[PDB]
Amino acid sequence: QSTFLFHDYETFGTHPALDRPAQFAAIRTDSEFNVIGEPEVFYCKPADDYLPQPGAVLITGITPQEARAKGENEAAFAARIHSLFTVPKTCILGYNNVRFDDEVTRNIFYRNFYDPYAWSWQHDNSRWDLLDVMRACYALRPEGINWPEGLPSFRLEHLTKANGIEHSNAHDAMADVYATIAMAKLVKTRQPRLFDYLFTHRNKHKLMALIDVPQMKPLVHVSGMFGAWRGNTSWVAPLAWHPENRNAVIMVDLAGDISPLLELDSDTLRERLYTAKTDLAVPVKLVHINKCPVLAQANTLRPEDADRLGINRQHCLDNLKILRENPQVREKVVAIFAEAPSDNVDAQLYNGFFSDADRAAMKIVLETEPRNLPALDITFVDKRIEKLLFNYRARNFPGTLDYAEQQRWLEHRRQVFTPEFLQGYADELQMLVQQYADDKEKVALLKALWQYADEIVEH
Ligand SMILES: [Mg+2]
Repeated sequence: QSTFLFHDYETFGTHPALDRPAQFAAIRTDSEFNVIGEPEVFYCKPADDYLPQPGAVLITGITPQEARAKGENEAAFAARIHSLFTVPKTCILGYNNVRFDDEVTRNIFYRNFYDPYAWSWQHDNSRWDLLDVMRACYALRPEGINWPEGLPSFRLEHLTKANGIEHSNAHDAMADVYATIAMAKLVKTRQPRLFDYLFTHRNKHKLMALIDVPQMKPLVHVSGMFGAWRGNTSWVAPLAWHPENRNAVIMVDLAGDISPLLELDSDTLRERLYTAKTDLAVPVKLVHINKCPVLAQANTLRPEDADRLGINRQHCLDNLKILRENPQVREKVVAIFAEAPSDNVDAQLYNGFFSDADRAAMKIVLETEPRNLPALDITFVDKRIEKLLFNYRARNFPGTLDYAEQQRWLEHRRQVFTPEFLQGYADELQMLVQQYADDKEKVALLKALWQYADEIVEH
């Protein structure tokens, strides 16, 4: 039986790799979004070589102390998430999960020896993200839904309130999951046909049928990169598959001005594209077919819709004709992408993939009891594993370190908690206490954050 697994993370910071998760919540439903089973909610204990971003703690109201008292170590934390995510025929989804939550999942799995990718495709599993579904709905078929404005806001809280959906205790994983389910139900109800279209075209194979590179056939694309002033929508034309990533296609925004593509050379274009802020400026962008982007046949954007959004159909077709009569453009664009770090092992998930041999060895690591990890006599090819293993043991199984390893771990913490870092931390807390002296609830959270810094980082 196929099902949907709505989930959400509340973290101690903004970086998917460098910050740590605080709380996780997941809810399994059926094809109609009716809850099956019970809600899953648990916390993650923070390791002793990390301090939370104060701003994040003020948002969630979750202190390191609460998380430490209620949660499990990250290895156990990951174990549970991996179980929920590996149930067959599951569509793992959330709200803005493709751009944030999934990166957290990949890093948690990475740090704790689980495959960072398999969960999203094996056993007929797949993934989706309601954020872009809301944007496509607003841009193409607005009717039946109230949209917070002075431009369209797609923050979950705003959408729920604007549509009479009870969303109290926001920024609590559990509550956000319930609100996402509510939003999904709302859209499926008020815009059934668009909903199903987006759903059935989320997978790589159905997306592929829409992309016609040789002909440069136009498509409707919804991306936050286009900007709320255009409804995050435009007409794009695929120019070529990426030279080094066959899961990426180079698209040209037909609504922009293409002269830059005609006048400048590939070196210049590359400089401007590789350093610019991602906001549509060279009218070119990449679409990763494995990240469920919103793509639809051109006619989905009716003349009425174009006018409402401000998209000049004719202008787009004019550029389309030009691109077709100027083969040299396909050359320059592909040439641009024909050319593509940290010393912290936590930030090297994307340094490369692990060979089948290392995956096998890492699998044995997962079955080995912590006490025996040191005694384990396994070969590792990838240089990252050795470092990952040491952090894994020191962070989740401290009592397992020998005397010398404890000294090394102590040295490690000293190198993280440098004088400038502690001063910056105190400066921020000082600034926040001055700003929220009144709010008895916020001051309590700030007091806790300073106490926590005292015990984990002082002396
Ligand atoms: Mg989220």
